Amino acid sequence: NPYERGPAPTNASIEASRGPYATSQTSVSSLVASGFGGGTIYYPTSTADGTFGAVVISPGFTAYQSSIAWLGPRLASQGFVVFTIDTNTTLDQPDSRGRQLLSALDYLTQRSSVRTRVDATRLGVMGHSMGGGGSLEAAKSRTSLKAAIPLTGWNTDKTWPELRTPTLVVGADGDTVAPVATHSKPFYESLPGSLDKAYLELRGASHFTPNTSDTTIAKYSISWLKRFIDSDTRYEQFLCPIPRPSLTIAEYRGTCPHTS
Repeated sequence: NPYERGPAPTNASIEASRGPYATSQTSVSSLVASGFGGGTIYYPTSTADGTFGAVVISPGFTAYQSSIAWLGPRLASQGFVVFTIDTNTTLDQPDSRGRQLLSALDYLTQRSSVRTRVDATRLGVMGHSMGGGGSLEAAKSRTSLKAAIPLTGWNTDKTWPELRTPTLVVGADGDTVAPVATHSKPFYESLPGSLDKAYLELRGASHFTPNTSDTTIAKYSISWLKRFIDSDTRYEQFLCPIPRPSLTIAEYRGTCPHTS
């Protein structure tokens, strides 16, 4: 597999706050950004191992990059180009957020100063709250996306039978803003039965747990991106068989074994 990056993984390496790649960052001003509010790109400094897949991340309603910034370095140091974006306005709805995720990927791969570090065929989307509902909208418009990860996602559209993108749905047991009963579980249950997918419900968490460093979110997000953006079968072991309920996991559902 030409897309494998970094050493063989262990449970410790996916839980680490800083992966094997040293990282750098650049800012993209809102003046230059076409179709979105600007953002920050986090990327491995080294070009010696080849190009990397890329992930764009959107914040939620009334939120800015500061709410999702901790994911930048944390994911990029595992061998990803990661773009945390601001939206045009903080009141934008999920469908608009989905269009902005795709415009940010377009900018990153076609016009940014790190476009030669990125493999434009291997892209993913992530978001928190309404941004998470936007990640589903983006995967509906662009079915070549390799991974989608909504974090305590919010969307009035509950059913997604069109998706072909492997999706990890992350919910929080105590979320009162986007309750898993009416947002996250319905999203998960409506995805095609043949799709590689998974539902992770955090234990003792709220709607704002994803806005601060969380080892459980990080380890499964890293594994999911490695497995599907890089096709890296060394990370399948963390996902299948599915994890059991624990101190940090309230519930986990999944289609194992994966067929991507």
